[PDB]
Amino acid sequence: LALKTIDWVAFAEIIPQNQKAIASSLKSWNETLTSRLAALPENPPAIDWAYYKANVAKAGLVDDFEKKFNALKVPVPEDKYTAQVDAEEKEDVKSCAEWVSLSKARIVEYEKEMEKMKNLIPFDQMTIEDLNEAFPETKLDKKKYPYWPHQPIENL
Amino acid sequence: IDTEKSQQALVQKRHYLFDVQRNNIAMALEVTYRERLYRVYKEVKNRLDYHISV
Amino acid sequence: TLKDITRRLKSIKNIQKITKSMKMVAAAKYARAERELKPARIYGLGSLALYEKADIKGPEDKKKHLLIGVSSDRGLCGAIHSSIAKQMKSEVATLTAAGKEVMLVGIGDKIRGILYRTHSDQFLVAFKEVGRKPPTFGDASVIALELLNSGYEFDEGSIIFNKFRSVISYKTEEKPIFSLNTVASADSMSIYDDIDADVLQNYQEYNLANIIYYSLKESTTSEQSARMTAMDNASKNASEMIDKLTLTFNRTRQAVITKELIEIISGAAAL
Amino acid sequence: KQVAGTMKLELAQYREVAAFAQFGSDLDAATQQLLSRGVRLTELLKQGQYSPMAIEEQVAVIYAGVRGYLDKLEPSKITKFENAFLSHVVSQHQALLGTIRADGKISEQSDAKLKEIVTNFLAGFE
Amino acid sequence: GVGKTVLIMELINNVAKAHGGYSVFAGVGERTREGNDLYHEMIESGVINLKDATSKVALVYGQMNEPPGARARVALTGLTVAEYFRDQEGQDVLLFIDNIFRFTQAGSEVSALLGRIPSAVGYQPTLATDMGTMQERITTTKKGSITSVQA
Amino acid sequence: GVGKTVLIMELINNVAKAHGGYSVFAGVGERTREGNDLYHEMIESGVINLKDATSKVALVYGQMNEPPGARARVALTGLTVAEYFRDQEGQDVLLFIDNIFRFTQAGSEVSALLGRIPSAVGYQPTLATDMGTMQERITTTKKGSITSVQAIYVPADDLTD
Ligand SMILES: [Mg+2]
Repeated sequence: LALKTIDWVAFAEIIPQNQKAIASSLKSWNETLTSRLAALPENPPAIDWAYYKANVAKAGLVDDFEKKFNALKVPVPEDKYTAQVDAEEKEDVKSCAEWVSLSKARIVEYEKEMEKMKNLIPFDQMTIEDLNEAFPETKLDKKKYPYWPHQPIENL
Repeated sequence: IDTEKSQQALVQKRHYLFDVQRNNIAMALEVTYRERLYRVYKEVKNRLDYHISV
Repeated sequence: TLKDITRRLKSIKNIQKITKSMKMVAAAKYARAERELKPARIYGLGSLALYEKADIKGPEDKKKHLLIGVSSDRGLCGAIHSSIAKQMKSEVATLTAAGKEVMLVGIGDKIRGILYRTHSDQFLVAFKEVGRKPPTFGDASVIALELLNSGYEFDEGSIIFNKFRSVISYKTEEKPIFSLNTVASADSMSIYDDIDADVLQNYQEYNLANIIYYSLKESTTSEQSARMTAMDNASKNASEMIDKLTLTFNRTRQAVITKELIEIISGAAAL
Repeated sequence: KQVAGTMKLELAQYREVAAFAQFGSDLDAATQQLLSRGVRLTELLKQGQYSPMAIEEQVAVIYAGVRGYLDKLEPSKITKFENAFLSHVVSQHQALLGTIRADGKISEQSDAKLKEIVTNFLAGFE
Repeated sequence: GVGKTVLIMELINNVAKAHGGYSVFAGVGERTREGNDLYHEMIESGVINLKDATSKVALVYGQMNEPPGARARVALTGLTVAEYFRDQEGQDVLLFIDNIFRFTQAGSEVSALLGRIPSAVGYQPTLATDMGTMQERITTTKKGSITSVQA
Repeated sequence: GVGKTVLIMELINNVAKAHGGYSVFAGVGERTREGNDLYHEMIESGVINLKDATSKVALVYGQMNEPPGARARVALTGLTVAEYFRDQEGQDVLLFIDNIFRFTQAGSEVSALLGRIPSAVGYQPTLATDMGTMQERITTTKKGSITSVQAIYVPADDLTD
């Protein structure tokens, strides 16, 4: 018996909206499956023989029944389902690994940018060029308005 | 920054999906297996009681 | 009979709880009827404050007259539609005594049904759907539209509603409604500025709509309160009837028990 | 006793006004909540046949029903809830029920645990 | 109004075709006009054949113009006729009783004639000397089953 | 749930302290469970004292599970105890009768057993006379008095019964 304990809202956090229902169904299955496990013990109580050895007057019926029972081996079925989900998990691991690496690149970039913005010239010594560098938005559109004051008079 | 940091832990948690599937696999397996064990136990008990009854 | 007594008692119990429910609903509407009055009361009185200050008196020498009466489409109010009916009848009588050509307009199915029979010729337009929903200025604007687009130039008019006084008290009141020529020719209107027939006409129409709205917002509160009180009285009446029926039921129950006992003992004592 | 006192009180307050249903939309909001909670409780009172609940599960469900947790759930689902929730509570909180049965009271510790479980399941419940 | 004798005749025919069971119709204290109408409708609906032996019902009629003793025991008569089918041929028989109301009022007349039990007692479906022992013979024996339809 | 038995015990205590007269409690047709509950409540509140000679009330019980003769005569038994306290001691006695409608019912049953024709409703033909010969002993004399407190049950909430 190898069962992996699980959160459940964490599960809900990682379901893409395209396939919620099936996942939810999956979820449902789990719970009822768990109940169905608690609905019966591990092994059935083996039928004794003496009670039938001394009460079943039929010749050999109890005997050959018990023997063919001992000679019976129930087919314990094999999954053939875990390997594929393992491989799918592996692929998903690769994908999320590359994703998180690229995102960490983006994070260190944001960090460097904020750091640049941190080391700033005290404003009373900054030229309009330094301001335009520190905020490319403040730069005037020398293309749409190539003439003074290079901006709509309204917002002036 | 932190939003990306949030996205980091989230994808980090993604592994729950697979093991839950695994959980249902091993569960349903033992279910059908044990169900078979009680099917065979019930059916032989039925014939046994039938003869001792009649 | 015990069974028919139970039947009638169940009937009266049914209508008793019905009136209880209706009374509580009417009180729930009296809530939001008294609230939306105060702003609307201020608004309507602010409208009228001009006529009040300039002290216009209307002409007593002209005949064409309009009588608007505000009511609802719902009954069970009590003395609401009856009061409006009586006031409108009395004033139609008094005015037509002076030969004044009087026309009628009724806001509400009830007042129109009450006044239509005895007064059908003296009638221009009525209105329905008033009473279910708390009245709003859109309604008053529609009414003013319909009144102006009627081919009837009233030289004077008056609206009659139920000025809500308290949860138990209401007074049937009657506000006057002047026409363009009245305010124009009023000498006391000479002190008002940038005034000409066009501006006075527009202002007249807007004040007509304003006063109709004000009357509506007053009458709805008055009617909710009256319905509350009337349903309370009906519940108490049905309760008294239930007590009478319970007395009669106990009497009949005793009689039935005694009769069956007599049957038993007389069928047994014959042996 | 702890849960049934308030249950009976609220049910009396519901019955003393239940005649005013079918026009609740036109009534005071507090009494409207009274009516809604009353309907919630009555549907919490229905029960299938040959299924006698244990006492601790009884107090658990009545608790989840009386503290307003179902005020936001419409009535036609309560029974569904009452089933699923109960299963949850007996599946992954057996120790809590064991303690409540060993004491017979909702201690503030077990009270907080009940807060936790009912909140979490309501959040998880459809 | 609604067609009900058609429903009774169809229940008879269907239990006789699907299963190998017959039916017994008791007319305990009932209008002779209705009884004749039903007898005819059954004849002309195939349930009864006056020229064969393939009829699917046995009739027991006690009309209203008979003493209370008649209209009280005419229920047990049909009950016995169906009891034979049940406990002799194992069938699932369909016993119709036109009214238990007629049975109980005819019986109350019986009890008032003897002058022992007052007329306020009526009949008790739980007393053995009353409808009790009749409503108990209509059960699911482990040899068959009578089932009673009471119009 | 309205504190009836507390009012009974307080009346007993007050009459014993102020007027110096004891009390009698006739339990006509009482549930035995309620009889025992009341007994123990009286033991706690000091009305009854199982250890000394300072008890205030004397109890007389005819329970719900007795033949109708006993349930009809228990009220007279309690009344006789109280009559002794009034006459031979010269006191102001209290006589609690709970219930009195069960006294009437016991009378009706005793009548129906003796084969007497029932009156109106179903009570005995001697209803008023039974109640009269009972109640006319509870009165004031030139020696003392007897003040009766009777719990009234109204059948089918009908006072014209
Ligand atoms: Mg019948």
